[PDB]
Amino acid sequence: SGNTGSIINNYYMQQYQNSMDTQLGNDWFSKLASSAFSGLFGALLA
Amino acid sequence: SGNTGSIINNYYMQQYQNSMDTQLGNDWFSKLASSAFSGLFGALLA
Amino acid sequence: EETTLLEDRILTTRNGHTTSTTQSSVGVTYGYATAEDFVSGPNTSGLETRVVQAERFFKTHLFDWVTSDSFGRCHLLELPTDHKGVYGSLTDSYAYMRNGWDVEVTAVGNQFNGGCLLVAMVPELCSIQKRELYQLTLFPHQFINPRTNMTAHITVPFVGVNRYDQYKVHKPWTLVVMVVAPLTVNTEGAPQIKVYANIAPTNVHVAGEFPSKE
Amino acid sequence: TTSAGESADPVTTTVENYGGETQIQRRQHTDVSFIMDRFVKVTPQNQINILDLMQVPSHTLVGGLLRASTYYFSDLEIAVKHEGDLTWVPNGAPEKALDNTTNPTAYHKAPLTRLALPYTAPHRVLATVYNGECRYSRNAVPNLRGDLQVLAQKVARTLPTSFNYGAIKATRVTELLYRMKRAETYCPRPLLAIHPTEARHKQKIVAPVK
Amino acid sequence: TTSAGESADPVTTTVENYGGETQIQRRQHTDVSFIMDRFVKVTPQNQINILDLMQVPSHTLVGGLLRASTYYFSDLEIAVKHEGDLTWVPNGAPEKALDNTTNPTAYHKAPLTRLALPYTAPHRVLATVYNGECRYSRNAVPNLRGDLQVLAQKVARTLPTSFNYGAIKATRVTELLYRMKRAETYCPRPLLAIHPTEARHKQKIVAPVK
Amino acid sequence: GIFPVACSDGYGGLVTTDPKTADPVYGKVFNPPRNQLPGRFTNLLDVAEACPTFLRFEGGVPYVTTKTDSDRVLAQFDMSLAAKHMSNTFLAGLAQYYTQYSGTINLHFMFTGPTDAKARYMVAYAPPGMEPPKTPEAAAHCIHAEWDTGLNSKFTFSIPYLSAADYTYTASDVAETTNVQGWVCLFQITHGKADGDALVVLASAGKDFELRLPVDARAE
Amino acid sequence: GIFPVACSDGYGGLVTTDPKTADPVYGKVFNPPRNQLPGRFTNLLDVAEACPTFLRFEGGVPYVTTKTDSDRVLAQFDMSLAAKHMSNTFLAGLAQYYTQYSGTINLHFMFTGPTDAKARYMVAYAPPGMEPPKTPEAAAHCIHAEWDTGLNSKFTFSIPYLSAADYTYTASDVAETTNVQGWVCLFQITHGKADGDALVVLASAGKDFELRLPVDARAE
Repeated sequence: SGNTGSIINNYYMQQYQNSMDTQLGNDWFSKLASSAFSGLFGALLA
Repeated sequence: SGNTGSIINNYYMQQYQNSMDTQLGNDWFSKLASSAFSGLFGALLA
Repeated sequence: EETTLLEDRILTTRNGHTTSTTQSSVGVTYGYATAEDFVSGPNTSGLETRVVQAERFFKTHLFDWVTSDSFGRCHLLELPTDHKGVYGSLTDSYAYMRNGWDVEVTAVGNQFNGGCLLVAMVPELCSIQKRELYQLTLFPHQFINPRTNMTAHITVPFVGVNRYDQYKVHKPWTLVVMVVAPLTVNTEGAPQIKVYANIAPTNVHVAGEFPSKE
Repeated sequence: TTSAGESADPVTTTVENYGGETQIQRRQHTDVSFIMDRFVKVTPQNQINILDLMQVPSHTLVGGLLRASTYYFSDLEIAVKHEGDLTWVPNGAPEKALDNTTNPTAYHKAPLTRLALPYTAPHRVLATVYNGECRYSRNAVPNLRGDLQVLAQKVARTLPTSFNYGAIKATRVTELLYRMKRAETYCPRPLLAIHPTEARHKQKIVAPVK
Repeated sequence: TTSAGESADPVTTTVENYGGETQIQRRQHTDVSFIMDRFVKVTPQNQINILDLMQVPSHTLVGGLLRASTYYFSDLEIAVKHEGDLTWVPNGAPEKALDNTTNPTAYHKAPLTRLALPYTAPHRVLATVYNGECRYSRNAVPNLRGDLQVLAQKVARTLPTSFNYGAIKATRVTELLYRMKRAETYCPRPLLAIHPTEARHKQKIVAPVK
Repeated sequence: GIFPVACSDGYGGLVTTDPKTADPVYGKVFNPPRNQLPGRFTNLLDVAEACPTFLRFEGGVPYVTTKTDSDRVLAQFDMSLAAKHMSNTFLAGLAQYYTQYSGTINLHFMFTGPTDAKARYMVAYAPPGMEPPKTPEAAAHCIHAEWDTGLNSKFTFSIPYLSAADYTYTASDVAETTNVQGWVCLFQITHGKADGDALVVLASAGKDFELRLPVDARAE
Repeated sequence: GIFPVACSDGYGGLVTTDPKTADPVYGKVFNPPRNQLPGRFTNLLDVAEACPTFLRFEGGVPYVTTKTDSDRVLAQFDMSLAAKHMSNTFLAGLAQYYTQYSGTINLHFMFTGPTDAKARYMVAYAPPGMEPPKTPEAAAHCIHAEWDTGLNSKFTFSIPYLSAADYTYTASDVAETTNVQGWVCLFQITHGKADGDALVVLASAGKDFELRLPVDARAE
């Protein structure tokens, strides 16, 4: 997903090539840049 | 099943890569650790 | 915004049995998140508890903004700081703690003053070179600019490499107030502006109760 | 547009405000995973090298951009030029473990060894900067108040001992490169260009031939 | 909880007894097959080496943990650094067979030879410890009774001749590593940490840079 | 027999940027949970848009003060990400690791004077090919905006990407087509008692700002 | 023609821990039957839970005898798997081959005095950050349990995993966050004629005890 560009699957298992992530129970700055006011606050003449 | 992590099958037959096991006719310590009393032997107040 | 010589941008914040009201509001800045992440993880083995009695405002003086302070004059306050109340007593009764911060900074002069203050909440502030002060807006912030407002309000969560902290050895947040444009007093402004913080810990959780000295 | 400058709410105008037209942008190159995922050379120690991303010089692309985050996560690749065999040991190992070959040891095969390593720290994330101590037996850290001067107490601090991806050791290690895999970055921090003496920073840029 | 201590029935309490909560555990690393399945170096004999797992030093991870079982099974991998060609012969072979190339012989290819070998002993399982003799022509073994002193008669015993994975021979073997494949362990036996002089055994653990 | 294979010359050496991954040696590790950590960013241009950083004016200050004389030029600098005025921005700090950009750069202007201090300002984009205007009147013929002070302290303006080529360089060499893109001109039309008051200016990336072609060139 | 292949630099050397298997040379062998052999274990933490081993107290004994004076501290040691008190346990013998652990460690206490010998004991977990309690009264404010003697000779107590990080180290260096986890405190409240009687203590792995990251570090 970074800079990798092989079209065939890894010979090794994912359990081996990378650490495995666990859960309990872009993101912020994407939401922040999308929320930006892009308008005009006056009244527009012409 | 130990420390092996290849996703494709072995080029050699299993008869060659490993000794073959025979039958006649975890296990104990798993059963032993599962059987452990985890409770309380009193009566619980509050 | 709203009306003649003074204003109705009017906010009342409540934290516990303490309230604070401003009539020159400008809104609150939420830093990095809108909620805390999970408070109950593996590292506390279910033994943690919330202590709602510490979630309330305490106050400290920060500095006096005067006409000789130049761009880049800062005042840092590392958080947590000395608290002689129930939050402060938690840090001596429990080994591990976590809480976010609801921060309110005041700079009251009047609307005939000029100049501008940036207030910001920086994590892990160990050093800041002069040139980096041009990028302090990277952090959760708000300005205080006399012609508009006298209050800044930033609400920030707990952050850290670890889910619960030991505050006797690590300070996750530093409040920084920075002068971006020097104070002008002209004939009618306040001769100087004292800057005060009103801070509330939010969501305080403690784990790992200490012995006493008995 | 006019707005309330004190707010901190981002305001992004467009050239449409005076009759232009916003174009499409392809931002694949400023994606954190992609840009962090290239090797960067470090100056190695003769023999024991602890794998610590804060070793990559702050001016490099990966050092520049890694320091622009407070907390980060990644797996790691290293490529190492070394004499003898290379042993790696996880985060938390005794340093004398570096001499035992059951720990991941790679036998010399010219010209270099490239290894995929897991994140092994005991923390959910690591930090480029940390305002505190990991040694216990001390006296409590002060609650500093004051201006920038107050921050000079902290300069003799080393990042916690747990902030590493283990360590490697070989008879001589000659070259070491790190490459961050699957990188995540949280809480931006300052990124500084060179400060010019002149109105514009000028450099010889790569141009045709004669 | 209270229980009858004399019983030997395992009693496992949890932090729930005083309001905590038991977490999930991922125990993939203390699985016998996985942990036994890594190479470990042995000090080789110049030429003939009989393949005997009890040759791996007792302090190593694989020696430590192999001696914590009474009976075991596995297949084997070896990697060998050698001059000439390497011949291996199964359990039960005459030692002069080590010189005949129809027996599995590997021709020298730099830097080393790694081979998958089957379990060949005549026993369903092998043992790290065996309280008896394999030579017949003797007098019967005593039925010892007494305290620990009585066990000193047994020190001159070598493990039965059938307890091996064959033997290998090359002109010079310089390095030999074993790796247990598909390992099974039965009847745990003591596993000893280092005994500290002090209250805590302290070691330099791998820490950042400066 | 076995599969025949041509081991090819020219292929196989380590490349520091290549699309391939190393062979793993230490399996099965499970990380501590890190889901829902605050403050994640994905794309460096998300934070370049959402967080403007300050420009630098003579004296090493983020503002221009309103002058009170006949010179109405408050600032004039090269539309270059390598400008001295831009050199402490997050945008210039990002741009140095890329060889080309495209799109909109936004300037923000905040008035910092008292309530009885009033002013009217103009920002104009002067494109290359003739000398940048010295007067608001000459500047009127450029793409420009004018605004004054009031309730709202901030005005934001998009500098347009106008060039012959589709991309231009982030680095500069000597004044050429590919590396100077003209000037931005900040003028003061007039003021009413704003003598000495600061206007502070910031810059952020526009909605179609784009950086491409990573480069490492020593530098920070 | 034939299939072209890039033989890659950096790949191919022997690694002592790698995920790959050797080429076989001696086929077709069939083993003696070994199904249903007694005593198999799969997971070393199965036997670390099911079989507690003895702690070590001063003198090289698995017990503490009830003292009869004003000092009520029966034992106090570092919550470390590298403690001297833990050094003959199966748990410390396993832990040395791993760099990190998590979870519960259980202590077992067995009274060994005659029937007319009675006592009341307290075990408390003292977390790091201040000095461990010297008195049952100071210790009352810790997570603690108290019990007395009767029919049932054994009491078992779970030491909780409480730390900032999610894992902590099995080895120790110098007192830090990652390697000392506070103290366990064993007190005697009182006794009735138990003078000289031994309480013997054992430790076993709790239900969520976890060891990760194998390491070989000389040692046994």
